[PDB]
Amino acid sequence: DIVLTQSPASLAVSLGQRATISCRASESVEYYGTSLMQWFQQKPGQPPRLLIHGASNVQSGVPARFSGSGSGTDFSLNIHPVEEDDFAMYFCQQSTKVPWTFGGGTKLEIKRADAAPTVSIFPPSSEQLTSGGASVVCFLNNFYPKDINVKWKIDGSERQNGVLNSWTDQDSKDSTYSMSSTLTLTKDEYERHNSYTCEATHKTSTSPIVKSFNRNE
Amino acid sequence: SIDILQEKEGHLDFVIIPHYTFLEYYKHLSYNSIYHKSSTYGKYIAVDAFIKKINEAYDKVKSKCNDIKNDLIKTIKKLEHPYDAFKKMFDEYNTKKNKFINCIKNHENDFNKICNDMKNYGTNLFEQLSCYNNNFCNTNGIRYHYDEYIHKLILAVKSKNLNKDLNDMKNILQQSEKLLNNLEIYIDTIKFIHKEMKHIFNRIEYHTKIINDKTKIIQDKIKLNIWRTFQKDELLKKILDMSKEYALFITSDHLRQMLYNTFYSKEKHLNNIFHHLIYVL
Amino acid sequence: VKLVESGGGVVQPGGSRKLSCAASGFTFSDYGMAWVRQAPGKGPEWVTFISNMAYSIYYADTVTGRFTISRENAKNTLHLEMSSLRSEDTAMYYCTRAIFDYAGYWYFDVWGAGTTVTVSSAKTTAPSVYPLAPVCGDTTGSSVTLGCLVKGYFPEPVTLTWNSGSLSSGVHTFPAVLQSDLYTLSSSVTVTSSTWPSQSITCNVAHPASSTKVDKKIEPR
Repeated sequence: DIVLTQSPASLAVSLGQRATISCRASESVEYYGTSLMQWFQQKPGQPPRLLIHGASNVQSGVPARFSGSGSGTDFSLNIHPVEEDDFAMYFCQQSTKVPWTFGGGTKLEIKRADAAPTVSIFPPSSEQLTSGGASVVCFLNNFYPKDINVKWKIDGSERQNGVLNSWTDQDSKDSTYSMSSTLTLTKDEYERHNSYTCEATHKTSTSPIVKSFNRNE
Repeated sequence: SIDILQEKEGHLDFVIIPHYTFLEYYKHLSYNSIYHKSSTYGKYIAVDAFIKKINEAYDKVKSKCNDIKNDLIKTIKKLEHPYDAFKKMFDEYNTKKNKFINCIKNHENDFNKICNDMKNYGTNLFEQLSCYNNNFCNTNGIRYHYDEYIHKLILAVKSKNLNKDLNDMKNILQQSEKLLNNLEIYIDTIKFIHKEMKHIFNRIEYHTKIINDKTKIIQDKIKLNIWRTFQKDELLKKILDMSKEYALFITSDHLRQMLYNTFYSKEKHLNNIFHHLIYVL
Repeated sequence: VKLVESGGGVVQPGGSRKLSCAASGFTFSDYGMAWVRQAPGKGPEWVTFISNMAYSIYYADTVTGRFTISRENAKNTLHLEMSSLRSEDTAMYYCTRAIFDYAGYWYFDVWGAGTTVTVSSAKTTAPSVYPLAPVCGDTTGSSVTLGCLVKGYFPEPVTLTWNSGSLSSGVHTFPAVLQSDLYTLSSSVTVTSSTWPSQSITCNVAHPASSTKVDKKIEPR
């Protein structure tokens, strides 16, 4: 099967700039002098939208600020100048050989100032503890860039098992990201340890952002 | 089947009859598809450009046997011109002719891909066919296609006398045979060329019978499919059937003109050898 | 020019489902048609294709022998019959119109909004809703963050509001994640420090499938 690899995986740009997205096919997508490479745009909770089909043919109704180039195995999508409407996911797709394959996608995101995450830790609620459950929640809000590492530590020691994470998409108003990290133990296990800690390592600091609590304090 | 052709001195080519009929069928299926509605007439540029690319591709595959082809041409020139021991020479023809046929077989899957790509394009165009009223589909496309692509060929056939052409060739073979029966390496060379000429003749008559039969059928059928309307399903069947008749006719016409030239090139060599043998007495 | 998929929902593993797609604003018979699917958090995956008069029918190796594409041209409808369904088949299923370019290729120019197919053994389960009050050790900041943990529900969605929707500016409601067959989500609300606990904050969770609505008041620990 023809493998399409998009580069970069994520790209951050400011309004008015040039965004260049690359797609590389494993085999040639040439079919009698035509490169059968399509480009699609997709916004959250919306279907894909065709931008380009003949590696180079801009769809009717698609603004002139979009262009496609390349042949054989190397392809490029250009957006110039970038407008607010353009922050979305972009997929390349080949229709040369069945199965018709898509790339992994490139996320076009808006550049904003770096922002350290606001970290808050929550011990289990008394109501959850009565049911035999113990979820420790950690919120990491309004940070930029997207890249963040979260580590849990119980009595000063790292804990990987029982962790469920959820990430929001780029906020439509302030362009930041947020994350929720949940460590779930049973009540029996939770009542056998003293300190609970969530640590965030982010571009904005070489040292981690630590939020902790001691059980019953 | 595979047909070997020697239209002129030094040139040798081949045609895979099934592939030619197949490519021809989807060419005319493609033209019938775009000429059905006035709106899609302008699509002839793209259809022409795609068929050109299919043909240029098929030829690139044929050319991969070019070194094996040229090695057979060198052997043929040696056989036809025995001027600066026949059985030891006749093996050089057979083996190299077998090596050439074997090279063509080894590129079967490569030719089949191109034919299947033309089948895909042709079928996908045929599928875009639509009527303003599915019970009253126009036949202007059938009429236009025939008038612009087939009628001229139907006339070229009716003008030329294929039955006479065959008899002139029959007269050459019979005049050559009584002269042949006067031998007392040259007689063995004359025997081989005459044999190759009777084989070419039989292929020429075979295709001539197809041309004549398909010419009559086309003239009769075309009258029934024009100046009236059909229900959609009936119009689609008519287009598929006519295209089969056009492909068989165009293939046999094509092979006949090539074999006709192959016969008279081999005759020139036969006459030169006969003329050399008569001079030496 | 519109495509609208129907027939989506929750199917048990090994079960079957038929999807439909109604086309409007164009001659349906003038186009090739296809189904493309998008698994949660992933890119699109082409499933199947049908040419105008069904002369060409293609299948991705992932669905071949299990899925069947068909079209009913007089009815402007595209169908997808799915069988022996697996968790990996969970996706948003899109109906898409295919244009045959005279250079010799198909491309997808119009897409429907999609219909979700969830392949799961889970039954309708109302969530457990927990109020998350801050740690006891007050750092003394300009603001305070409160939370709400919504655990173990099926299927999606849940509707989470704060003070019945009157608190929205400093809210982060996170996407639902799987906790082995059941979903979990969380939300945080951030307010002026001096207004909480004095001006009360309540988490409200509606789960339409189980016809429930629960309120959880955030209380100091």
